Amino acid sequence: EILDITPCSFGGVSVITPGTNTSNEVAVLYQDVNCTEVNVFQTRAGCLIGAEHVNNSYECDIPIGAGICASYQT
Amino acid sequence: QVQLQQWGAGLLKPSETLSLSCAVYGGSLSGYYWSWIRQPPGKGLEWIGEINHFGSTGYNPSLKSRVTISVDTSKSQFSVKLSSVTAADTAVYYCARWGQGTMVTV
Amino acid sequence: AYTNSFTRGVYYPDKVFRSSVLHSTQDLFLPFFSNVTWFHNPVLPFNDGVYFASTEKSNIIRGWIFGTTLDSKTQSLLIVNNATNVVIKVCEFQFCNDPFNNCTFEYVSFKNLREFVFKNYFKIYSKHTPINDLPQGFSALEPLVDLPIGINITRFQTLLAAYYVGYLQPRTFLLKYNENGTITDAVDCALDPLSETKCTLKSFTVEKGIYQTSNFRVQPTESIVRFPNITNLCPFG
Amino acid sequence: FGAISSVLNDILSRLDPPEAEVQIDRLITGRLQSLQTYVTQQLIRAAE
Amino acid sequence: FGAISSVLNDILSRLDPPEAEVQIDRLITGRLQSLQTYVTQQLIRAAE
Amino acid sequence: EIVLTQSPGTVSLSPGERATLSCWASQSVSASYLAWYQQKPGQAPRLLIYGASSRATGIPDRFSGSGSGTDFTLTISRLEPEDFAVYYCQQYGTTPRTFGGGTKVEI
Amino acid sequence: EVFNATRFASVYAWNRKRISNCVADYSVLYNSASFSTFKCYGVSPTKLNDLCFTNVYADSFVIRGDEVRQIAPGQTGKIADYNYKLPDDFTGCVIAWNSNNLDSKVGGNYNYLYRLFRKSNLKPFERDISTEIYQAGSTPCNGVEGFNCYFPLQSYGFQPTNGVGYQPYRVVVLSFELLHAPATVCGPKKSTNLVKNKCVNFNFNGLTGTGVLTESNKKFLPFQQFGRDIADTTDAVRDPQTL
Amino acid sequence: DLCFTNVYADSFVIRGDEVRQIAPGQTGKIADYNYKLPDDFTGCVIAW
Ligand SMILES: *[C@@H]1O[C@H](CO)[C@@H](O)[C@H](O)[C@H]1NC(C)=O
Repeated sequence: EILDITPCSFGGVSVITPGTNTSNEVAVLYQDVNCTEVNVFQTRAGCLIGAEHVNNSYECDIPIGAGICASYQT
Repeated sequence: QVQLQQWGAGLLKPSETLSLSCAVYGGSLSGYYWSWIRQPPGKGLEWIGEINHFGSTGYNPSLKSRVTISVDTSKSQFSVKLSSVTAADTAVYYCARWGQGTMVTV
Repeated sequence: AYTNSFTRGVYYPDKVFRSSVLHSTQDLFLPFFSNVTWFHNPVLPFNDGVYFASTEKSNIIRGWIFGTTLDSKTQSLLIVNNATNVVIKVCEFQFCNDPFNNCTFEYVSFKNLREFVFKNYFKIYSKHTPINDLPQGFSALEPLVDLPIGINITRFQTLLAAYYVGYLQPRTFLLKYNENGTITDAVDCALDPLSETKCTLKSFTVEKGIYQTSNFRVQPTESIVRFPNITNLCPFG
Repeated sequence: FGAISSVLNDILSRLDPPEAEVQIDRLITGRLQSLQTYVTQQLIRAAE
Repeated sequence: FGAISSVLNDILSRLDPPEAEVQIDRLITGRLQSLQTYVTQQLIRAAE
Repeated sequence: EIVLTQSPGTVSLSPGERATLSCWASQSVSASYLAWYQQKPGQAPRLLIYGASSRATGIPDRFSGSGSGTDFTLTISRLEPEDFAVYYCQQYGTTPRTFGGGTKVEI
Repeated sequence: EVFNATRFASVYAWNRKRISNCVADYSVLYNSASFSTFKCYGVSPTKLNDLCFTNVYADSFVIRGDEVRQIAPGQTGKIADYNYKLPDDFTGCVIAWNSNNLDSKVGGNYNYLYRLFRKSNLKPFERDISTEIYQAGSTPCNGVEGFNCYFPLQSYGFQPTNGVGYQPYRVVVLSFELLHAPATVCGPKKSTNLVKNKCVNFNFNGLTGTGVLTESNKKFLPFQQFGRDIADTTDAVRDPQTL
Repeated sequence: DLCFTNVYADSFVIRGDEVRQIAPGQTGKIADYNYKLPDDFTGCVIAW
């Protein structure tokens, strides 16, 4: 049996946030994973938690990656 | 120098108790293991009890719950207290780590 | 019972004076918003250290006893206050079930929130505030006493009407000494991602943006051993 | 980098704690320097 | 940086010289690295 | 429970002859837990061999012990005029330390 | 007293005498070559009574002569593994000297033991006076001492005729801790008066440094010993002799 | 779980009294005239 070896998933964690002077609700980015090994969105840049994907389009308030940007709004 | 003098023996009525004396000279009873050895007339030796120097002590099954051995570091003396004596307990008790022997008649 | 430990459980980790500076450190503390036991007698462990806090209206609380066996067969620490001074000693007493020798050391000196923190060697941290259940807010516990016994202690029962029990853990905090030189606010580092961020920037305010704080890593679920294919038996037998 | 081995576990496994950590100090100073060279080149190659 | 303390005056006050050089050298090579990192940063930012 | 079987019960021998005392245990005695005692008539027990191979301190070299497991064997290569006494072996491989019945060395 | 003490305990049952509120000179501990072993590790042996510490421990016992090697920072060996272990960051000195002239019965001392069995080596400054029989084998060692049940506690045989490598040595180790709390002992160096506004060399309760001394308006808190700076460097100190 | 370069297995039969005599430092007719075991012998003997 010829067995491939992959160093299993691991990545940096980043916190999305609007300014503290505005709110406390925050979102977490997990960098490049399926995120079934961690209301949940999936990017070509990583896994996003705590934010809602929206079909709409707007200017980039906070960059994420691959053209996805996050913002705080109704 | 090194001598172990036994005392406390004698004739005893059945079911009574006894307390052995074993005066040691030149030895540190609390620092070396001590045991008491009996021998009924015409028999071999029978180990009854032994006391570890640190304080641990054990008794043979024939004397279990009836014998109690302790030491007076204040006098460096070995003691062997037996209770509920009987005819079969008649034996010559010499204390060793040997002593001179102490005949017990009961 | 249970209650939510809002923000209490802080204390000067040493006597060093500071001023208007956010300092990051690491010691035992009561993690924010933990389940504290609510009482109305029994004996509880002391695996690391208790955040003890009692509301006091009739001064019924009188002390505590700490140790492993909580009787003879070893020593244990005692705190008593009897109307005249605080009395402390480390003897092996004939402990009763809940009353209200061979020892080396002894010391003798519901709005009343007599708060206390005990950690191990042995320390004593407290605070006394006017109050009016457990209130939210903030308050720094000042050190009171260091006691040099080094006794193996795993368990305690109080010596008495209510009080709460916490439990300390090795987290890392961010403490804000004030201008006067006082802890006025602190933030847990591991409570939540927002908190995790604040420690990274060493601040209490975060401009809208992105911040990388920690590293995700799948921990290996287990260690699995593979032994090679056996060779052949030779005339040993 | 003058340590007994490139594998960290090996140093952890083979050598005693009070002695092994001397070897680890070599690896840290070794690698940690290497990043600085890497990072520094990146900055210059970035400002380029 | 691995020496037994961070205060240069302390490490002297507690040791006579001959093994102090074992300790102090650990600081020197530590801090001395820390500058040139800072300087190089400043140089790089200087050009920008 | 370890009962030491000494044989023979009596032995008559002349000086200079080799005297062998046999000591068998009802169970195998680990690590040669066998001690030899020689008891002169009207005299206290006197240790001869410890561990079945180590002779006591000051005991003559004529004394010798042998055997392993369920066999212990005491040898007196050259009999002595004061060697005609009772020899009792003691096994201490179990908590119930037990001794043998004793073998009498006759003339 | 602790040095001229008539008696010592075992290595496993090693005394831990706490020391506080002293004026230590150590001067008698330099000239007196009576200590065949004197190896300061935390600090320079010469420079002690010029320094001082929050608290100091006097651990005392008597061991075999060769074992003086075993008591070293991170040293390995049975006594070190089963009887007394030093801290890796040992802060102090070790004092040991021969005790054949005292610790020797003419027939040999049995008085001093050592625990040669333990399933887990002690932590530094750990002290396990446990007396229970050690299970040597894998059998349930149920109160029967002997085969597979060996006694961990073994005594030194200290006869005057033994070799020096086996000769009894009296040993006392001092451990220090230079911490934040006020020191309890400081060496004999008489203080002087306060001076203001001058670049001077100072040394407060052992804390050393140079600069200018000024009164401050700093509102310490009644317990607060002193402050520091954002560089983790000293900012202000309180006179011991004046708040 | 370990292993050496080579293993040497001997075989013979003795009398029961001779079983004691195969051990490091043993003295006996077997120990001196038939088969001796050196002091620092890495191995052991099996008899039944
Ligand atoms: C030393 O004497 C002064 C003046 O009496 C006193 O204030 C001080 O408390 C004494 N010692 C210390 C360091 O407390």
